This record gives sequence, C-alpha cells and structure tokens, in this order.
Amino acid sequence: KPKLRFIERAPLVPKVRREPKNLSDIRGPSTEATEFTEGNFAILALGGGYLHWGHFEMMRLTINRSMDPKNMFAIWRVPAPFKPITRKSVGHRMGGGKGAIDHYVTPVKAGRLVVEMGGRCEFEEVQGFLDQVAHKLPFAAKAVSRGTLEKMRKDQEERERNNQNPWTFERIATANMLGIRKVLSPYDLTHKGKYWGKFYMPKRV
Amino acid sequence: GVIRAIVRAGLAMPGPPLGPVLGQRGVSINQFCKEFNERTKDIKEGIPLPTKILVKPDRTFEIKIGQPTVSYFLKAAAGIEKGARQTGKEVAGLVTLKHVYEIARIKAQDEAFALQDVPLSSVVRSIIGSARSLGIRVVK
Amino acid sequence: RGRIPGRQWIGKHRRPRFVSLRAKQNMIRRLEIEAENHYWLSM
Amino acid sequence: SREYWRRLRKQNIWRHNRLSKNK
Amino acid sequence: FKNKTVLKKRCKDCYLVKRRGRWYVYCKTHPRHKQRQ
Amino acid sequence: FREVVETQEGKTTIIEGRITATPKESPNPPNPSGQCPICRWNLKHKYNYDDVLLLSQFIRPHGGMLPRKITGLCQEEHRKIEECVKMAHRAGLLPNHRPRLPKSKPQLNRYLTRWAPGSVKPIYKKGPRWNRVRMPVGSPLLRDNVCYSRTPWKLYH
Amino acid sequence: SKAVTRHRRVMHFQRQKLMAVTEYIPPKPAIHPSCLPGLIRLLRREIAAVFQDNRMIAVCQNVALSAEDKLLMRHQLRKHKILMKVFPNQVLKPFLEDSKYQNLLPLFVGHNMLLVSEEPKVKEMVRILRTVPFLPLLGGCIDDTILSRQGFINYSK
Amino acid sequence: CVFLNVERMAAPTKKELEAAWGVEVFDRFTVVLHIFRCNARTKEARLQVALAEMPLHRSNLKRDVAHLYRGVGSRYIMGSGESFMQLQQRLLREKEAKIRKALDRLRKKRHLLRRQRTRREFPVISVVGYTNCGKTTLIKALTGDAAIQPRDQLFATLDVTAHAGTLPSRMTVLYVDTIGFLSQLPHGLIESFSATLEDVAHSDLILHVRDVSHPEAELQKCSVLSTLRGLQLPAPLLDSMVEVHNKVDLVNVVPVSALRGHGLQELKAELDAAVLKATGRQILTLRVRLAGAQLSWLYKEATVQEVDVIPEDGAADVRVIISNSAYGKFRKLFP
Amino acid sequence: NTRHIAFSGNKWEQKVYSSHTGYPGGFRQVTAAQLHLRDPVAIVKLAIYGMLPKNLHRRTMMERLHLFPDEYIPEDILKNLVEELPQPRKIPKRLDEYTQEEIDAFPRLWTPPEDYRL
Amino acid sequence: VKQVRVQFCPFEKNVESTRTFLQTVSSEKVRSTNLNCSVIADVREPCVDVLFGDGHRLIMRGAHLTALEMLTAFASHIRA
RNA sequence: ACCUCGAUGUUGGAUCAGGACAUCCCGAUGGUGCAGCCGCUAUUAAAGGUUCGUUUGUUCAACGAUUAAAGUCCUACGUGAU
RNA sequence: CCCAUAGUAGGCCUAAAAGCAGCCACCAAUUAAGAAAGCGUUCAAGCUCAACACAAAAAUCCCAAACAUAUA
Ligand SMILES: Nc1nc2c(ncn2[C@@H]2O[C@H](COP(=O)(O)OP(=O)(O)OP(=O)(O)O)[C@@H](O)[C@H]2O)c(=O)[nH]1
Ligand SMILES: [Mg+2]
Ligand SMILES: [Mg+2]
Ligand SMILES: [Mg+2]
Ligand SMILES: [Mg+2]
Ligand SMILES: [Mg+2]
Ligand SMILES: [Mg+2]
Ligand SMILES: [Mg+2]
Ligand SMILES: [Zn+2]
Ligand SMILES: [Zn+2]
Repeated sequence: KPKLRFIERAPLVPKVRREPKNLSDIRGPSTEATEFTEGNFAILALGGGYLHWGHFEMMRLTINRSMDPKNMFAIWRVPAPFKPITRKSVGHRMGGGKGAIDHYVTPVKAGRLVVEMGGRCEFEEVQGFLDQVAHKLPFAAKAVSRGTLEKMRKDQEERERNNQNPWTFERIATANMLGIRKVLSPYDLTHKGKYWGKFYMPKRV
Repeated sequence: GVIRAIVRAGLAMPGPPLGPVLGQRGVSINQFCKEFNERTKDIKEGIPLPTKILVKPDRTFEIKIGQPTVSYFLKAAAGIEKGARQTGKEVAGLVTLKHVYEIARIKAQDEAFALQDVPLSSVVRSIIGSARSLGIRVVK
Repeated sequence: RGRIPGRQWIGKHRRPRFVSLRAKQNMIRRLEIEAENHYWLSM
Repeated sequence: SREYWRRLRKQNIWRHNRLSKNK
Repeated sequence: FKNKTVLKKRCKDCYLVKRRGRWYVYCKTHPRHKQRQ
Repeated sequence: FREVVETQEGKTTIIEGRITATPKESPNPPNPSGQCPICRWNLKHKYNYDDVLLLSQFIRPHGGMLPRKITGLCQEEHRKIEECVKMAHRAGLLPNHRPRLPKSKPQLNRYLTRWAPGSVKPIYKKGPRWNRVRMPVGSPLLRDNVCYSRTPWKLYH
Repeated sequence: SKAVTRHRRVMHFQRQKLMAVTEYIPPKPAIHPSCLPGLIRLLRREIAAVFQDNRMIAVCQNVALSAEDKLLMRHQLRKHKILMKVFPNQVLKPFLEDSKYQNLLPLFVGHNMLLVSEEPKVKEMVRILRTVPFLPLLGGCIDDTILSRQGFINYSK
Repeated sequence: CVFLNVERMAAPTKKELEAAWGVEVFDRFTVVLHIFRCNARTKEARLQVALAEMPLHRSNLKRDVAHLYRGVGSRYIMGSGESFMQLQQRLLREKEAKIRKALDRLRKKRHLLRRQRTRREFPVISVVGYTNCGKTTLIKALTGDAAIQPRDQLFATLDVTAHAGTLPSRMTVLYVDTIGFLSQLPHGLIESFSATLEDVAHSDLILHVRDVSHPEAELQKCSVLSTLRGLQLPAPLLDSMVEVHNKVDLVNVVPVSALRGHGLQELKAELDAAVLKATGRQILTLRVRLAGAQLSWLYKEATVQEVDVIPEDGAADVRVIISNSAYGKFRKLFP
Repeated sequence: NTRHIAFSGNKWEQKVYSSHTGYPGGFRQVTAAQLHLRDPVAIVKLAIYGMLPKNLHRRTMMERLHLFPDEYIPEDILKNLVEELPQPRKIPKRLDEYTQEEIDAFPRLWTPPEDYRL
Repeated sequence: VKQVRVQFCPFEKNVESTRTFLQTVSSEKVRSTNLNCSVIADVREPCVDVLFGDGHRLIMRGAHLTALEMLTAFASHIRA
C-alpha cells in the first residue's frame, strides 16, 4: 500500500458535545510529528492552520496522481479531521446557544510535517508536486527533505549564535526589560518572538 | 528519405504494415514487393529481414537488405517460437558459447547494420546481451 | 481617498504605524540603562 | 577501465532521466 | 498578450524582455505565448 | 584593442583587422591582491554616478558597458558600474559616447535617474502618508557607498 | 479580536518597537571576502601507447561530415591498417610536453582527429580526400620528425 | 425518511404525509436532485444542477425561511413595501436569474469550443440512452481510452464529453458521452442540462444505447425518446438515430456487449455507413499524379482508404472517403 | 535660468501637479515635464509657494519673489540686485569638460585585452 | 553563393578563427543547403575567399578576426 | 446597535444630473480553436452616447419594435424646503 | 552552444503497437547514445534532451512643499 490512504470527512463515531475553539492548538510551535519517520521528504508547516477534508482531498489526489507508486510511497503525518467546528444558520442573530457541528478539522502547528514521502527517489523528483501541495495548503508550507530540514535548523542556530544585535527578544522578554511583559503575552516567553498568532516568522531570530 | 521495416520474407504483401506507411512518400508497392520477393528468393524463405529502403526525390527505389533479425534468429537457434514473458527469470532454450560464436561468424558482415567491428568481442558481447535480454541462457 | 475604516489605532483595520530610527534609538538607550541596572542589582 | 566509466555514464543518464521525468 | 503575475516560457522560442517598465514573454513561433507582467 | 576595417575595391570586398594601441593599468596599484580593478584601487564604496573619469574606463565607445570577462570587475562592482553608467548617460555626463546613427526632444536636465525616462508612469494618485507612492532617486546598489553625512542617503523621494 | 487571527494582527506599538530593535544583525566581515585571495589516466595510457606504437601520425578536422560520411571514411581507412582516433584537446595538451612534442602545440586546437598508422596509404587517402574538396590534411609528425603538408605530399610521392 | 416513488408530490401532499408519518418525505425529483448534487463535480455541472434545484428551493421557501421571520412587518412604518415573503421570493428570483445568465454564458462558451471540431469536419456521434444503460462503457470500448471510468451507480456521467475513436474506414469519429435519462422524472430537471446537452443537437448522428437485458427496456425507450423530443433535438437527427442493444451477454439492429466486447466490430461497420450517409462524405476513387504533394494533401485533408499505384503512368488511384468541402478544395487546388 | 532646473530621479515624469478648475470634470493632473514645457517658471514658483508658511503673508512674499526662465533679467531688477547666493548643487563635470590633466591624473584601472574589438 | 575557399597555416599561430570558420561552413547542414556551392579547404596570414553566385568576392583575412565576426560578414554578404 | 426618536420624511417615477471604470457602443492594440463576415478573449481609453412602448407602483421581470449600445455601480437605495 | 550512427521494429503484448498504450529485463557496438526523460506518430516517420567532440482597481479633487553626498 504505497499510495496515500483515503481520509474520511468526519470520525466514524461523530462527536456529540460541542467544544470550544481552543486556538492554542494552532498557536505556537508544533511538538508532535516534528521529525521524519520512515521517509526522506515531507511537507513542513511553517505556520498554523486548520486542515479541512478539502485540503486532505487536495493533498491525496495531487500526491497520488504525481507520485510513482512502484518507486515512491507516501504517508499522512496528520490525523484525520477530528476537531468539530460549528456554524450557525445564515441570518441568525447573536445568541441562542452554540451552533450545531458543521465540519471537522485537524489542527496543525508551525514546524509540523503534514505528508511524508520516501522510496527509491531523490528530493528533486518529488519537490515539485510537494511544493504544489504546500502552496495550496491553508498555511505557509514548504517541501523539505531530511537534509534541507537539518540545513535550515542549523542555519537558524547559526543565526542565533552569530547575531550581532546585543538585544534579543528572548532576553528582553525573560528579563521584563522596559516592562514589555505588559505588552507581550505569557506565551511570548517561550515563543521568543518567532511566533505571532498562527504565523511563524522564520527569519526572526 | 529512409524507411525502415522488418517485414517477413515469407509474406511479401501483409497489407497495413506496408501500404499506408509507404504510400505517404509515394511508392510503387508492386515494384517494392517484387524486389523484396527477389531478395527472398536470393536468401532463405520465411524469415524476417530488416530493410533499408531509401525513397529518392526522383521517385526511384534502392532497396538494401542484409542479415536476418537477431531476436527471431536467436529464437530459432534456441528452438523457440514465442519469446519469454518475464525474460528475467523465464527461459525456454539454451544456447552454447560455441553456437553463439558460430552464428556471430556470419553476423559482422553487413553494411547498413554497421556491425563491422574487427574484434570478435565487440559483436559477441552485443549478441550475448541480446540473448540475456531475451529468454535465453548463455551456457558456460 | 486613503480612508482607514472606523477609528484609527483601535479597530481590526488600523492605521499602519512604523518605528523611526529615533524610536529605535530611544528604546535601545532605555535597554542599555536597564542592563546596567541589572548589573548593579546583581551584586 | 573504459567499462567502469561507461557504466558510470549509463547510471548518470538514468539519474538525469529519473529527475527529468517530472521536469 | 495576457497579463500574468507569474511569467513562464511555454516553449523554447519564448524569451523574457523587460520593456516599458515591466517584463514580457515574447514569442514568434507561438504568438499566443505572449505574456505581460 | 583590435579594430575591423572592411574595404570595398571593385567587386572584391576585403575585410581585415588591425590591433591599435591599448591602454595599460597604471603601475603600482595601491592595494595589490585585489580580485578586481575597483577593490584593487580602493574604490569599493567611493564612486558615484558622476565619476565619469572612472565609469568611462568600462565603457564601449558608443556608451555600452563592457563584459565582466573583459573588465575583470566582480559581480557587485559590475552591477554598480552599470547602474552608474546608466545614471550618467541619463544625466548627460557622457556626451561623446552617444548611440551610433534626430528630431529635437525637450531638454529636461536630470541626475540620479534610476529608471528610463520613457518607462515610468506619472504618480497621479500618491497614496496616504502611511502608503505613499514615493519617487525613487539614485540606485539601491549604491546604498553602501561611503556616507559622509550623518543621515543616510534617501533612495526614495 | 482573538489571539489567533486569520490575518496578521496589528501589534501594539511598543511590541513593534521591540521587534524592530531585536532584529537579526548579520556579522559584517570587515573586508568583503569575495575580493580577497580514472578515465583521464586510461586515455593517458591510450595516447602513450598510440604514440609509441604508431610509426606515422597525422591529424585532421573530421567534424564537418555526416554520420554516414564519417562511417564510410572510417571504412576506407580500416581497409588499410591505419586507425582514426578521437581524443579531447583538454587532455591532449599535456601529452605533447609529456612526449616531448614542442612543435605540435600549435596544431591541436579545436576539433582534432588523429590518423595513426605504420604503413602509409596516404596516397590513396589523399585521393579519397580530393573528391571531397574539404577536410584538409593537417600537419603531423612521423617517427619524431615533424612533417608539414608538403612533407606528407613528398613522402607520398 | 420515506422515498415515495412518485415523479413529484405537491406541497399539500408533502405537508400531509410529513405530518402523518413523522419523518421526512422524498420523491423521485428530490432523490434524483440529491444524487445530481452529490455527483456533480465540474462548475458547469454544479450550475446546471443548481438550475434543476431552483424548483425545489421555490417549493421549500417557506420552510427554509421560517427561522428568519422574527415577527417584523406591517407595523414598522418605514422601509420598502416588500414584506418578508415578498423579499425572500425576490431574492430567490434574483438567484435564479443569475444562474440562468451564467448558463447562457456557458452555452456561448460551449458553442465557441464546438467551433473548431465543426470546422475540421469531425463526424460527431452523440451516445444517448437510459440511465445506467452502458453509454460510458460503450464509448470506452469504441475509443479504447483507459481514463474512461464507467461506474456502477446511476447518473455517473454528469458532463457532456467528447472522446475520439477510429472506425474500420480509418476515419476518426468523435463520440459524445452525455447524461443518462430517467423515467417518471420532471422534464425540467434534465432540461436544466440543455446548456451542455446542446452538443447533442449539433451532432451528426445519435446512438441510442438500449439496455435490452433490462425488463422495462420498452419503457426506457419511450422515456428517452420523450426526453429527447423535450430537449428539442433536430428532427432529421432523431429520425436518423441508430440503435444498439447493449448488455446482450446477460441475455435490423446490432446487438453488442460493451464489457465483453462482442458486437463492437459490427457496430463500427454500421456507424461507418451511417457517418458516410449523414456527414455527406463520398467514398470515391481519385486519380492523382504522383507529384506535387497531391497525395500528401489527400492524406491530411481526407481519409485515404487505400492507394493503388500505377508506375507506368507515374500516378496513383486512391480510394478515399472525402467530404464535399474537401473535394471542392482538391478540385480547385489541383485541376 | 529657472527653465534649466534639474530634477533628481525620474521626477520629471513621476511628479504630478494637480489642480481643479472647480467645475465638474475640471480636475487637471499634469506631469512635471508637461508643466515645465508649458510654463518655464511654474515648477520653482510652486516649490517656493509650498515651502512658504501657509498664512496671509505668503502672497506678499511671492510678490517679492521674481522668477525668470532664462539668463535675461530686467535692467531695473539687475540694478536692484545686491548679492548672489551660492548654487545649492554643484554641477558635475562632463567628460568633455574634464581637462587633460585630470584625465592623466586619474589612473587606468585595468589592462584591456589587446585582441578585443571594443 | 558559388565557392568558398579557406587557406591557413596551422604551425603558425592565430589560426583558430579560420579553422573554426572552416568547421562551421563545411558543416553538413551548410553544405546540404547548397550542394552546388563548392568548398575548397586549401592549406599551406590565414584567409577566406568567398565567390558568390553574382561573381562577387569577399576576402576575410582572419589573422585578427574572430570566427563569429567572419561568419557574420559571410552571412551578411550571402544576404546581399 | 456607534449618531440621530424636544423627527435624519419611506419604495418607485418626473427633473436635473455629479462621479468611478471592474467598457455596453464609438477609438487604438495583442492573441485566437483570427481564411473573410460575424465573433471570443485580453491591454489602453470615461471626450461623447447609452431608445420608444404593452402589462404591472414596480425598482426588477416577461413581451413588441429598434439601436452602434440600449453597460455595472456609487452619489441619504442622489435628487419630496423642486 | 554544438550534436546524434546504431545490435533491433529487446521480448511479451497486441491488428500493429517500432524509446516511447501496458508488463518484464533494462544488456550491448562505435571514442562517444537511456532498450529512452519530454513532444509527435493508428502504427511508423519526424522533433528535442541526455552522450561525445570544443500584481491589482470606486465612485466631489492627487494631496504639505521638497530633498539622495558638510563630519551624532
Ligand atoms: N453485464 C454487462 N454490464 C454492462 C455492459 N455494458 C455496461 N455494463 C454495466 O452497466 C453499467 C453502466 O455504467 P456506465 O456505462 O458508466 O453508465 P452510463 O451508460 O454512462 O450511464 P450513467 O451511469 O447514468 O452515466 C456499469 O455497471 C457497466 O459495467 C455489458 O455489456 N454487460
Ligand atoms: Mg474614521
Ligand atoms: Mg456515463
Ligand atoms: Mg445606539
Ligand atoms: Mg454595547
Ligand atoms: Mg432639534
Ligand atoms: Mg480599463
Ligand atoms: Mg545534447
Ligand atoms: Zn512560445
Ligand atoms: Zn571587487
């Protein structure tokens, strides 16, 4: 089964309890599926967002059509949509209770791998359509191999080490210099200024 | 222009594989098949024969012919009619190195095919590769 | 032409604000003062 | 060895073909 | 000429030239490949 | 420098080439080991569009730039020289390097012109103060030129 | 507005100043570093063996011929014991000094095809060349003795 | 829910049945409309199914807006005189007008697309028939294409699409796969697809794929003929309509089996005859001097069935199927 | 010599002077080059007007201002003149204006290949 | 074009231009363009003499001319 | 639900129209599945123009006859101290 | 940029499928060429390639004037 598996619109057992939109699941760096597993190429999420069944279908169809099943294999690194999103009826005034469940999404945090590909192939063969998929994803994304991912991580570390600016967001936030914690968020103490909402500023040091 | 065909010396008028393909340039099918049958009489009968016909702008025929094909020749040498399906594990006939050498003796003599290398190795290697690609094992 | 929807500086669509070299220098000066404060409080 | 580099050239052509399958 | 934010050469004979302040894909064999930025 | 001379005699046109005198680099460059003329003569960030005495040394007789493979310039300095040459031509500082061959055009004095005069559209609607459509001046390639003023160069006006 | 917005939320001016002041500053490297200071050996042995074994050598420019014309020329040459060889100039240049052929340097530029042999059928080869009024015979060196075209003609006669 | 196998139930009937049975009620119209909406994938198909839905939206207007009334009207002394229901009906009419305008644009674009195939004189055979009768499978068998995917479900094909194939006369014929027809269904539903189905009207021949194995093949024939007449296909074309009995394996015309591929060669023979007699193409022998590129011109502008060459006169007699336009062009070009 | 002013950059084509006659459709936007070719004093007059304070004395100041497109100046104004202010911008020299001494002084930065057509 | 003659002396340097001109003009495409057009590659400063169908001669002394320039002049005179 | 309930008079029509161009026609240009005529599409162009009637309060819509066209909008759903 | 002969139309496959519809193997000659990476062919043929050789737009009228080089 080398080709990418089908993803269902909603969980087979539908959720009954509406749940709050905890945007923290999109906010911040990703702590899961951040490393390669049984593959050499992948789509890395350089930002946060929700993946709909439409995005899943786009990824599946594009990758399946453009891959070589006898020499390439692909695997999801993101679960099927599970978080329920509720929409009220059009023309409804505010109030009257939380709306009924409309769709299911899967939260994705910046720094996570969405699809992982491997097999008897090199990056150049796959980067084309992986970049197509990444550009059509709801969040900033990039086709990255193991080597390129390590290269970008080492480049970030090098920039952090050799930055000539005496002042860093990390230092100022941690020390509460200028009383900037009045303007910053408690999450900023760990985001170090590299994350703003769902957006991940990669050039930010 | 040069027109290439692998027609069998037996049936000189198969039809579609010669008529429509040759008529576009403008040919005399009667003359073509007459000359091909003359060559068939000159050589053994009932065997594929590559052709090197060149249709001149003056609308004349200069048919050039040489040795039979390699695939059918090897299949006949190994006692095979239809080639192996897999061709990587399937085998139907075995050919010895001495037989390969003997057949090669009368192989590196054609002009159009360019099989003109002085060394025996140059041609024995080619025929061995053809046999390996086909479903024929090289004994010893 | 060139309208900011609603009130400037408050809404979702605010008037863009840009930091000048003057403001950057002022903030850096204050940061230096506070770094010296950290040093003198560390002993 | 001539055949060594002949095989190397064949493999390089194969790699180029695989890379250009999509290009 | 079709305005395209991304300019692509659609055959060997398409050439990129910056004229009157913007890029153009010009082509003579296939004029339908002509594009403007 | 070679020059090609073609002579039409009778109905037998001949064409030959003669190598005339060629200039030589001044002896004793201030900074030997410089990988190109500019960085060798200590001019990396110390020339402007109006330094015609410098620009003309990398100029074809009709005003076109000379290739890198011939001039020896590094890529960045080649780009800087090309832009400075364009600005000088537009400013009129190269009156003997004009195109080979004219109706009278209006005489508008210029200098530090980044764009070709005939390719820029008028700024009919300058944006708001926070999104103003500014008029470029000079070239960004010269942003690193030695700045003797406390304020940096304003590349946009 | 929520903490996570579909658009880039506007930052508080103090946060904007913080982000501008804590921007990455790359290390300026003072002086720009840019302007600071098997098969080959197989054919080496092949050329050495050719030079040693062959008694007479000649060269030509067999590049203007079709595939079929080149094949026919090769056939006519193989009718005799002479063998035609093709080798890159990039690696032939060292061979001249290696084998002590100083006069051969200004002979192998561009396409070059050797015509190595021991028994000269140069008479019939020149006869073949005559009906094709191009592909001139180019200077060679028989048994460590450079021969010009007139030398080859005299030797043939 | 309950599926009442009726063409269309009136509003009072639906209301009474809903109240009595305590569940949702669906008719043939609603069910077919639902499957059309589900299967529709192209923008054209979505637009056409939206036009088909419009009657459903009009019928269900009251229920779809009952949650927006808010009890506002007739006492608020200022505003447009339109009441709540009047405004909702106006909005629905505006939406329908937008859909119809878009469909008119789509029809114009389809004519634009057909321009080229019409100019080059490709014979066009529109494959029509009852739903699930094997139109797509037959077109796959005839053309040889592999991208064609004949599904098992009803109304699989919702897009009118053209696939080229070769006849025994070496002539290239363009088969137009169309949407299947169903019985006991409102005519408006299918007629909403007329924008894309007008390719059938401009077809040179029509091929009715009868599902002979089906018990109600006669009723299917009646339904499809009535549907075509409602679609207003040209009378000469409907008269010249050929018939093919598909699914003959399960059990004056040509019996065929698309999956097994049994009568395909015969069917191709009759299709060849039909296209000759329909497109006005004359199969004739033509003597041409073997020079001046006349033979190449004939190859490229006509289907050269065969060439018998006479070298004594240095000429060739070509048996060729040539249209009237091509024959005129040849006569003028090579007197 | 207000006719011979020089704009930096492409301002001759990008700078737009806007006015409105007041009547509907009376909005006129004329590029700097067009305005200069029409009136050879308008550019400098408008610059001075926009730089002067926006009060009731501005028009009196503009009356005191005198602008002349070319070298010619009225005799009475010439007799009134007291001092000549230095030109804010030093005009760069052209190659034709460079003396042979300066050209010789400036070093040759590179040895052009002898066999180059130039 | 009628005839094209190329003369050069290889042992004397400054012959690359003329040799490349020969290798380009004798190219089978160029010669097939006009089979009647006769090339003569004589050899013994280096010169290229082109006699055209109109009895007009173009003499290119390729001592200090690059092959591109020689070929451009040759094409221009072909155009006439 | 932020101004107006010690009044900001309400949908259409008449009258006069101002403006935007995302152009319906007239102008210039590129492509075309541009043979020509009709066209389709795109760039530029807002100087000028953009009909009369039956039904219906109709803004709209259907229909009749035209037109080079009978454009999409905004203007307090422009315009009731006209 | 130049350049392209050829075991052979590799087998099976199929009416034929010939580097190119699909499956298996993917060797091998010429110094140099994938049993072929894209076009094109019903099929061929012809083209290459790889290989040698050397950013945006809306409605009263844009919107301080300007300015790159005098030492924080
Ligand atoms: N047994 C048998 N089944 C057949 C035959 N021809 C078609 N079918 C089946 O009939 C069904 C028709 O599928 P399609 O051919 O895609 O349907 P269609 O005619 O395009 O009609 P729509 O699905 O309404 O678009 C499929 O299950 C086919 O496999 C046949 O000759 N024999
Ligand atoms: Mg406001
Ligand atoms: Mg179907
Ligand atoms: Mg309120
Ligand atoms: Mg409130
Ligand atoms: Mg009051
Ligand atoms: Mg416009
Ligand atoms: Mg190549
Ligand atoms: Zn093109
Ligand atoms: Zn440098």
